[PDB]
Amino acid sequence: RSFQKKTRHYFIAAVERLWDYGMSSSPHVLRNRAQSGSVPQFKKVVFQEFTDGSFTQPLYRGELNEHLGLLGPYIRAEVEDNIMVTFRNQASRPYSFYSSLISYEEDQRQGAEPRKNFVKPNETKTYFWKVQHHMAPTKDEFDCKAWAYSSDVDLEKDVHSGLIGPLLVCHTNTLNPAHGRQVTVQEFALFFTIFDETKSWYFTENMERNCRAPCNIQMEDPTFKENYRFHAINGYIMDTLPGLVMAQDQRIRWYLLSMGSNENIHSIHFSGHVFTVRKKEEYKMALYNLYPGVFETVEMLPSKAGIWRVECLIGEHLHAGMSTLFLVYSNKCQTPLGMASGHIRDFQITASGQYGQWAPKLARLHYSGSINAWSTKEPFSWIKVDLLAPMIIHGIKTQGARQKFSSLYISQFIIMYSLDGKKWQTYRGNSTGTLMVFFGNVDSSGIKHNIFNPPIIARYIRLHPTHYSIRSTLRMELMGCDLNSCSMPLGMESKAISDAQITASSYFTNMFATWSPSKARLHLQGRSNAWRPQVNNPKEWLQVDFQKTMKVTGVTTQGVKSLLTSMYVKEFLISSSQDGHQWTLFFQNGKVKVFQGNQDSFTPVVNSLDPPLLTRYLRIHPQSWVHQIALRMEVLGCEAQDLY
Amino acid sequence: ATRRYYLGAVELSWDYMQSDLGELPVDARFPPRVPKSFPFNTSVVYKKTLFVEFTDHLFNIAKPRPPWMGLLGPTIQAEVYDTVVITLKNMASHPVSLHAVGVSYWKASEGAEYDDQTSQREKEDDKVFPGGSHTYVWQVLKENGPMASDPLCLTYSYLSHVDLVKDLNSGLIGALLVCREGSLAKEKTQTLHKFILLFAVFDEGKSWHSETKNAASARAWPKMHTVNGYVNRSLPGLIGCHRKSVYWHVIGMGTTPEVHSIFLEGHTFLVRNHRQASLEISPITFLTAQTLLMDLGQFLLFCHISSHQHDGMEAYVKVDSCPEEPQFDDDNSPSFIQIRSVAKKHPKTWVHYIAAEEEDWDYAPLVLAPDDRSYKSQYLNNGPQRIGRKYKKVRFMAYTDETFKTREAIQHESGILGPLLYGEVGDTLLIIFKNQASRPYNIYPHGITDVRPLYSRRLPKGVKHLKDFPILPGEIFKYKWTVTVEDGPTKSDPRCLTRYYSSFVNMERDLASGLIGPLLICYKESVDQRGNQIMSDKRNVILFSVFDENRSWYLTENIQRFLPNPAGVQLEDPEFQASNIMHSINGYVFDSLQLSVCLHEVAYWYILSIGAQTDFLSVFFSGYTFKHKMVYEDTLTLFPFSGETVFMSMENPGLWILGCHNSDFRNRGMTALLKVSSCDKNTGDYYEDSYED
Ligand SMILES: *[C@@H]1O[C@H](CO)[C@@H](O[C@@H]2O[C@H](CO)[C@@H](O[C@@H]3O[C@H](CO[C@H]4O[C@H](CO[C@H]5O[C@H](CO)[C@@H](O)[C@H](O)[C@@H]5O)[C@@H](O)[C@H](O)[C@@H]4O)[C@@H](O)[C@H](O[C@@H]4O[C@H](CO)[C@@H](O)[C@H](O)[C@@H]4O[C@H]4O[C@H](CO)[C@@H](O)[C@H](O)[C@@H]4O)[C@@H]3O)[C@H](O)[C@H]2NC(C)=O)[C@H](O)[C@H]1NC(C)=O
Ligand SMILES: *[C@@H]1O[C@H](CO)[C@@H](O[C@@H]2O[C@H](CO)[C@@H](O[C@@H]3O[C@H](CO[C@H]4O[C@H](CO)[C@@H](O)[C@H](O)[C@@H]4O)[C@@H](O)[C@H](O)[C@@H]3O)[C@H](O)[C@H]2NC(C)=O)[C@H](O)[C@H]1NC(C)=O
Ligand SMILES: *[C@@H]1O[C@H](CO)[C@@H](O[C@@H]2O[C@H](CO)[C@@H](O)[C@H](O)[C@H]2NC(C)=O)[C@H](O)[C@H]1NC(C)=O
Ligand SMILES: [Ca+2]
Ligand SMILES: [Ca+2]
Ligand SMILES: [Ca+2]
Ligand SMILES: [Cu+2]
Ligand SMILES: [Cu+2]
Repeated sequence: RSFQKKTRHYFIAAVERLWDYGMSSSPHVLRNRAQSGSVPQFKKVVFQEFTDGSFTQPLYRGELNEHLGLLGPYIRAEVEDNIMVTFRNQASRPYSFYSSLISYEEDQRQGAEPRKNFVKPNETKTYFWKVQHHMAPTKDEFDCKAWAYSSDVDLEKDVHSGLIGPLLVCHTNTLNPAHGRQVTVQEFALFFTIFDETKSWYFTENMERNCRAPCNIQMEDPTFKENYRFHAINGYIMDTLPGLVMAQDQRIRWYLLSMGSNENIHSIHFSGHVFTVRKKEEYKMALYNLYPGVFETVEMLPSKAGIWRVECLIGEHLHAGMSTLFLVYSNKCQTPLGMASGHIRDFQITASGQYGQWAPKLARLHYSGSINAWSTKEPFSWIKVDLLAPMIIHGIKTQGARQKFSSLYISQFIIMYSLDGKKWQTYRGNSTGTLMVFFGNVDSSGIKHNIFNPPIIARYIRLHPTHYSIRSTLRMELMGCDLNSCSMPLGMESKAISDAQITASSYFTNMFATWSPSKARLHLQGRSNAWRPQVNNPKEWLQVDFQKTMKVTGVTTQGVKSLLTSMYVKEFLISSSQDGHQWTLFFQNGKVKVFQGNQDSFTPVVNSLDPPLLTRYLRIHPQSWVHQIALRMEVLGCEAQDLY
Repeated sequence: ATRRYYLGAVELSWDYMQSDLGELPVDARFPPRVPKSFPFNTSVVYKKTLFVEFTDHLFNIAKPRPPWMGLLGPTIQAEVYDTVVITLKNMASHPVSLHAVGVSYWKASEGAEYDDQTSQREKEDDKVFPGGSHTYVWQVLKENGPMASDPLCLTYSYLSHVDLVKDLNSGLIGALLVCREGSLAKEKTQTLHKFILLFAVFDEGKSWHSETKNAASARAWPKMHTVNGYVNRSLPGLIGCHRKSVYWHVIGMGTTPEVHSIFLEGHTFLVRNHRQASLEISPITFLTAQTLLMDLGQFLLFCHISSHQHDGMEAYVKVDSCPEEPQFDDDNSPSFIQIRSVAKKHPKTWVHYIAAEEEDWDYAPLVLAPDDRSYKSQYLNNGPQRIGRKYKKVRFMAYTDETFKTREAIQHESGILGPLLYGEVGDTLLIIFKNQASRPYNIYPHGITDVRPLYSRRLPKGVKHLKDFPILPGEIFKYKWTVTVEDGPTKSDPRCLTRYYSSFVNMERDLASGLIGPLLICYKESVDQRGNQIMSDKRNVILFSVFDENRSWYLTENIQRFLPNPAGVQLEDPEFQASNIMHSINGYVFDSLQLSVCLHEVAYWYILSIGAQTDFLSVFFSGYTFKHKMVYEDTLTLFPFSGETVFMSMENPGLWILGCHNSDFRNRGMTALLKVSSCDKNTGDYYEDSYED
C-alpha cells in the first residue's frame, strides 16, 4: 500500500520582528554637537514557516525568496488537490489566518465564520479546504492565479503591522512535480501600499525612541505625520527591495496583489518595460493601477539587462519611497574571473590557516612541485575572496593536489557570501535544505564545475569544506559576469572579427615572416602568429574597424615569444575614434594614463577602464617595449545602440 | 523612413482662455471679439513650460497649436519596428528630462538619476540642463505591439522624470502611440478623428517659487482640474461625425491619489469591449475607447463627481453634418393544452403603474446600547440632539390601488431601492408615473438614451430635456423608455449591466432624501425562464449608499417630531451632523437582510453604490467568503466608482454568515457588514424540456 493522488501541506505561523531600512548613518559623535545617529526600528509581525519545532528548528527560509518583503510564504498549490495550512500563533492579539477560499466548511447548526473567528495566542489551529475550480486559473492562460491571505480579527489593524500572504495556484501538470513549484518561468510578488503605523500594533511600538525634533507644532496630529508613513512594496521605502535576480530572456510573471487604505491606488510602472495580461484575451499594458484589494498577475520579459526600477508613478507616494531596481543578467557570458590568469592578485584572499606554506596565493592548475595550491586541516576551515567590488557569479570550479604518495581533495562544501563581510548569507539554492550542500571531487584535477543559478551576487565569497580526503585543500577560478551584465570577449580570439577590419601602421612582411595584424589575437598561434611593426618606434598603432559602435569594458594584451627571444609590451596608450580621421586620447585622474601591463609573454594581462570608452573604432599605441614590440590581443565589451 | 522628432520646452504662460466657438476655416478667419485693452474683467494666468514643436531650432512664443491641444505636449504616433528618434532642447529654467513609459530603451532613455551602475554618458540624457539640448533614442518593439485582440493603437505618453511632482505640474508630457505595422497607411488618409483627451490636475502651486505672507513675477494660488489644459466649458476643437464614430485617447495625471470620473451628457463609452459610459479613470491611466456617435449637436463632456465641476474639467464636444464621399391568501394559475415547447420570438413593452410617495423609514430592528456605545449608537438610538434610527423619507412604490392599476407587494430583501425593472434589448418601457408627495419630483433612467414621453416627442411647452425640469406637483405623467442596443451589453460583457433611475428636479439633491431604484438591461433569445404568482428569479440586487439626511427636504418635518426640544437644537457642527448620516448598504445599516441564498444556489448579484464619493472595496466573507466573475474570477474584490456600477456572477456553493464587505475605514464598523444564508430543500423542473408554470 503506497502510491499517491494529490495533496499539499504547509507549516506556518505569525511571529513578531524588527523593521527598518537605510544603509548610510552618522558616527558615534562625528559631530560633537548633534546630528543623525538614530535608526527607526519597528515591532511588526509576519508569517513564518518550518516543520513543528517552533523556533530553534526550523522556522527558516531565504534565497530566491529574498524579495519576500514582510510577506508570509509563497503558499502555492496546483488545482483540484488540497491545501493543508497548519497554523500556530506566536505573539499578542489573537490573530487569525484567512483567505476568501477557506471554502468547503462543513456547516451543521454551527458557524464557519462566526466561530472560526480568532485564535487566542499561544494556542494553535489548522484550516484545510479543497482546491475547487470556481477559484482558479482559466482557459485564458496566465498559468497561475493570485489569491490572498491575512487575519480577519480586526481586519485592518492587523494588516498594517505586516502579516500578509500571497496565495497563488496554477493548473494540473504545471508545477515541478515534487520539491518545487513551476520554474517554467520566474515568479515574483510585489505588494504595494502605504503603511501608517500607529493605526497598527500599539503600545511599545509607537513608543520606541521619544521626544520632539526640529520645527514641531504638537503630537497625535501635526507631529511627524508622513514620517510614520512607509511608502513601499513589500515594505522597502526607497530603492531598498532585495531579491530581484532577473534572467534576461526568460518569460516572467509578477503577482501584484495591492491593497491598503483608500489612497493606495498606486499606478505601477516598470522602468522601460511593457508586458501583457489577461481577462479573456491578450490585453496589453505598461501600467497597472492596482486598486486597494485587487491582485492581478502579469507576464512580462526583459529583453536587455542592467538595473531598472518600478514605482507608483503617483509623484508623491513615489517621491517618498515605493520603488525598486531589479537587477537582470545576461545568462550568455558567465566569463571567468581570472584566478588562474593574473588579474585577481594574491592580495585578495584569506582563510584561517596556511597549514604549511600551502596557502591563499595558490589556486587552479598553478603547478610547481608540491607548493601549487592551498590547504588546511581538521578545523572547520574556510576561505574567502574579495572581487575588489560586487559581481554576479554564475558559478565556480574546484580541484585538488597530491602530496607525494597520498592525495588531497574535498567532497562537499557550503557557500557563504555578502557585500562587506559584516553581512553573511549561507546560500541555499534550488534544492531543499536550510542550505545548499554541494559536491567536491575526489583526486587532483577534479574540476567540479558547480553552478549557482539562482545566480549569486556580492563582493565576498567564502567556501567551507564540509568533508575531505585525509586533508582539506583546493584550487579554483570561480567565474561570473558582473553587475551590468558585461565583460565578455568580442571577436578577436573567437575569430569573430574579420582580419580585414584590423588595419594598422607598420606591418613588416618577409620571406618566412609575415606579421600582418590579421594575426594578432589572444592565445592564437601558428606561422608568424602575432603583430610586429616595420620597426619598433615609441608611437605606432593597431586599428579595429569595429564597424558597429560599442561599449568597451576593457582590453587584454599579450606578446609572442619567437625563436629564443620573446618580447612583450610594458607601457602604452589607447585612442578612440568615430572614423579613421579623429582621435581622443584616454586621459585619467589627470593627463594621459600610462597603461602598465605585461611582464612576460607566456601569459595575458588586462587593463581596467574606470570610465568605459565606447566607439565604433579603436586604435592602440605601445610605449615601453621589450626586445621588440610584439602584440597579440583581444578587447572586452557588450553590445549597445548603433547606426548612430 | 523611421521618422525623427525635434522637441523643445519654451517656457510660456497659460490662459485657460475664453471665447470657444469656432474660428471660420479655410480662406478667411477671425477669432471672436477683439474689444481692445483694459480689464477684460480679468482672466488669471500662471506661467509654465511645456514640450514643443519646431522644425530645427527657431525662437517662437505665444498661444496654442491645433486648437484642441496647444498645451498637451507634441503627440508622437508610430508604426512597429521603424524606430523613432528625438532631441530635446531645454529652452527652459527647469532642468527636466524626458521619459518614455511603454517601449524600448538602453539606459540611453529611462530619464532617471538612481543607483543604476552605469556612470555618465548612460546617465547623460538620463537628465539634461538649461540651454543644453540633448538627443534621445528608443525603438518600437515587436514585444510592444497590439494583441490582435487589442485596438490598433495603444494610448501611451511620456514626460520629464527628473522628479515628477515639481515637473508635471508645469507641462511635462505628450502623447505616445504604437500600432500594427504599415499603419501610416490609413491614418494618413481618412480619420481626422485622431483626438486625444487629457484629463489633468495641474496643481500650479507646486513647481515654481515659494513665499506665503498674505510686483513683477507671475504666480497666485492652488488647485486645478482641466482637460487638454482647459476649463469651465471652454476648450476649442473636438468635433465628430454623425453616422460614423470616434476614437478616444485618454491619459490620467494628477500627482496625488486625487481621482476624477467623467461621463458624457450624451453617451456610452467603449473600452475593452464593455459598455461602461463613465470612463472610470484613475490618477494616472492609459485608457482608450470610442463612441458610435448617433444624434447630433453638442454634449457636455464633463467630470461628474463632487467639487471638480466649478473647478473646471467640463469641456464641450461638438458634432455636425459631415461631408460624404461615395464611389388568509393565495390560489390562482390556469391551464389547458401544451403546445410542446412554444416558440414565438420578437420583443414586447413592459408596464409599470408606479409612483413615488412619502413615508418614514428606519434602518432597524436590531440591538440597542446607550451612553457607552458611541458608534453603533450615535445613529439607531436618538438623543437630546440626535434622532437616528428612523427618518421620514420618500421612495418609489409600484402602488396597489391608484387610479391606473398596480402589481406589487414586497419583502425587505431589497431595501428602500426601487422596484427593479428588467429591460430586454429593443424592448420598451411604459412607466405610468404619478407624484403623491409634498414637493414635486421627477424620474429619469440613467443608462438609456431614447426617453420621449410617448404619443409625442414634444416637451412641456417651454423646456429642454425632461430631466432638468418637467417636475410634477402631485400630477401624473406617462413615460416611454425605448431600448436600442447601444443602450446595452456587448459580447465581452456579461449580459445584464446593472443601472438605476431617480429624480432630476435639480440633477441630484432630492435623491439623498430617498428616491431611487435599479434598472437592469440585458439580452438573449435561446431558452428563458420565469415563475408564477408572487415568485420571481432575478431579485438579487444590492446597492450601498451615503444618505445624508442633513440634506433631505424632510429634516424639519422629521426633527420637529423625533426631536425632544422643538427647534432649540444647534445649527450645524461636525457633532450631530455626522450623527445623522446613516449608511444604507441597501438602506438597513449594520445588520438586516441576511438574504436567502441556498446551497449551490447559482447566484447572480446586481450591485452598485451611491450617496457620497470614493471608490469602493466590497466583498463576501462567509461560510466560503466567496468569489465571482467579472470575466476572470475574483477575490475579496469589487471596485465600483460610486454613482457607477457593475453586477457579477456569484455561483454560490458556500455557506452562511456573510460579512458583506464594505472593507473601508470607518464605513466598516460605522455601518455596512451584513450577512448571507445557506438553505436546503424545495425544487422541481422537468425532464428534458419546459413545463412547470
Ligand atoms: C535551478 O532553478 C532554475 C530555475 O529556478 C532551473 O533552471 C531552469 O531550468 C529549466 C529546465 O528544466 C529551463 O527551461 C528550459 O527552457 C528552454 C527554452 O529554450 C528555448 O527558449 C529560450 C527562451 O524561452 C522562450 O522560448 C521557449 C521555446 O522552448 C518558450 O517555451 C518560452 O515560453 C519562451 O518564449 C531561449 O533562450 C533558448 O535559446 C531556446 O530557444 C527549453 O529548451 C528547455 O528544455 C526543453 O525540454 C524538452 C524536453 O526535454 C525539449 O523537447 C525542448 O526542446 C527543450 O529543450 C531541451 O531538451 C532537449 C531534448 O528534448 C535538449 O536537447 C536541450 O538541450 C534542452 O535541454 C527547458 O524547458 C530554464 O530556462 C532554467 N532557468 C534559467 C536559469 O534560465 C534549474 O533547473 C535549477 N537547478 C539548478 C541548475 O540550479
Ligand atoms: C468656473 O466656474 C465657477 C462657478 O462657480 C467659478 O466660481 C466662481 O468663482 C468666483 C471667483 O473665482 C467667485 O466670486 C466671488 O463670489 C463671492 C460669493 O461667494 C463667496 O462668498 C460667500 C460669502 O459667505 C462664501 O460663503 C462662498 O464660499 C464664496 O467664497 C463674492 O462675494 C466675491 O465678491 C466674488 O465675486 C464666485 O462666487 C464663484 N461662483 C460660485 C461657486 O458662486 C470659477 O471661478 C470659474 N473658474 C474658471 C475655471 O474660470
Ligand atoms: C503559552 O503562551 C506563552 C506566551 O503567552 C508561551 O511562552 C513562550 O514559550 C516559549 C517556549 O515554548 C519561550 O521560548 C518564550 O520565551 C515564551 N514567551 C514568553 C516570554 O511568554 C508558552 O510556550 C505557551 N505554552 C505554554 C502553556 O507553556
Ligand atoms: Ca541617456
Ligand atoms: Ca540613469
Ligand atoms: Ca435629483
Ligand atoms: Cu501613490
Ligand atoms: Cu473628477
